[PDB]
Amino acid sequence: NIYETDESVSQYCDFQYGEDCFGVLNFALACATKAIGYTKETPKNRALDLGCATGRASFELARSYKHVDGVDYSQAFVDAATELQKNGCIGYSQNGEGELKNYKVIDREGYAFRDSFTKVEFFQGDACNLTPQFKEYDLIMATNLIDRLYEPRLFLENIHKRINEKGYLILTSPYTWREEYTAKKFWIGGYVDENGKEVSTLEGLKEILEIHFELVATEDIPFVIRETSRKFQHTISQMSVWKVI
Amino acid sequence: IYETDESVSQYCDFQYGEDCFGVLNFALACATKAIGYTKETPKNRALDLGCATGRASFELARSYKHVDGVDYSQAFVDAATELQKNGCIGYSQNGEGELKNYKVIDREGYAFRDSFTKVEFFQGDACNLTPQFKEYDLIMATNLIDRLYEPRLFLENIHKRINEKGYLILTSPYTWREEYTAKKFWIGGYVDENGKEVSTLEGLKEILEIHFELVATEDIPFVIRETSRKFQHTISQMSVWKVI
Ligand SMILES: C[S@@+](CC[C@H](N)C(=O)[O-])C[C@H]1O[C@@H](n2cnc3c(N)ncnc32)[C@H](O)[C@@H]1O
Ligand SMILES: C[S@@+](CC[C@H](N)C(=O)[O-])C[C@H]1O[C@@H](n2cnc3c(N)ncnc32)[C@H](O)[C@@H]1O
Repeated sequence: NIYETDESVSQYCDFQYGEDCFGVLNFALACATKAIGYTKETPKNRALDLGCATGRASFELARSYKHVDGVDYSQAFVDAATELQKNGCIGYSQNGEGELKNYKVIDREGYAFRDSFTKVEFFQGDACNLTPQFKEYDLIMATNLIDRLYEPRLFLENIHKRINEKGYLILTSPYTWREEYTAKKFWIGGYVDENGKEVSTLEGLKEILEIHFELVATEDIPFVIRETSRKFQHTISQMSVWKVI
Repeated sequence: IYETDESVSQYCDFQYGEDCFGVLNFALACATKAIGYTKETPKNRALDLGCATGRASFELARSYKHVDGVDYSQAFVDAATELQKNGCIGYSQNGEGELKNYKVIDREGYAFRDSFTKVEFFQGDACNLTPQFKEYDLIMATNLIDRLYEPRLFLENIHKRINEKGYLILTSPYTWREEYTAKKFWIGGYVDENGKEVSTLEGLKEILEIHFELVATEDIPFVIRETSRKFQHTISQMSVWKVI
């Protein structure tokens, strides 16, 4: 699992807690902020940050929610988030030219979320088969998760059972389906079906989710993730907001 | 309708498609900067080494009497030659997943249409250039050195192909990787045996200052599309070298 490697841990520490690039705002804060707004009429007792990686969006959701669970399949990601939460700091290696690295520190006390980090709990877990304790959520937010899932339907077709009535499921994805993560037969979109029609992922999401959800809003949210000091990925993820029916 | 493949299509889109995120076309920017740095040189012969689908060759032909564009990839060379000859090529832009958007490049849609007959495209290797590729007032090799297995083989001899007072202009984001370059051949981006970090610009000075003077450096951004929603946004460093 690439998500268990230290380079991957360092990459997501930088993306989630490092400095903004090319004028693009921090992605985890943008998503959590937009998610809180979309759910402003809800009780805001329990939220789930699914695929939380190094946990930045869990901390941000906890500024508004009474309890936040951060879940990720990578134990390495979970350890890093927990270490920052409990020790108050974590270090990471920022990439430079070639193999060169720059040591950086993330200080929990340098961020506004320092007022709410005890309302978070991080767990290792599988989004496609969550254990029963992860239930009764007002909000379930899964940013850039579905196109990394071995079988996205296992999560999507069942997630409504974990959300309270009038609760929300908020997804984002750039829809970068790849066989290294998901067999083509399981791509939600980005394929030509057996009748020569082009299936968009949002269409495939409507088909799965409109059984139990109403689609409330979509919006494009850019993000930049560093690869080296000179090479970056600059991506436009699509957020979709679903209200339990 | 000449049709290009995915690798060629990516460079077709990158070199001839629309500007992404407000970033100026990379090939035009590099050629324009090269022209600016060489304004007191003769303007007879320019080599665009690693020219891919040839946009910078066309752009350099607006100022030089003759421009050679050379690339290792025959497929890249044929795309450029086709756009030069027939005036149009088609390519497959990537969208979501496997979905593709077909696009057409029209030679007459660009200002370099006034100079395209002054370019010749060839297949060739920067580390083993044929002897006819000589007597250049300018050799421009953008984003090439960190794609070479042994870049020093190209760099230590290249002054032989450049006229007196001529220029060597390089760009690179210095993304040294063992899949392209043997670690022992990395010009920078590594820790030497004494624990000191070697910068690629310094490695370049060590190789090139035998026969060149470093005149200028400048950061140039570019955006290359990978899908409809995913793009690589990179800052390449241009270095400008005048032959002694
Ligand atoms: C592209 S990253 C997105 C991370 C974070 N949500 C963000 O937006 O930056 C995908 C994340 O999903 C996690 N993940 C992948 N498959 C998973 C699964 N089956 N269950 C839970 N998390 C998973 C990965 O470990 C990784 O942290
Ligand atoms: C990263 S692309 C840069 C292309 C273009 N100059 C630009 O700036 O976008 C590297 C290019 O160099 C070419 N190339 C790779 N190895 C080469 C070699 N040994 N000799 C000549 N061209 C080579 C590749 O085919 C490709 O077109």
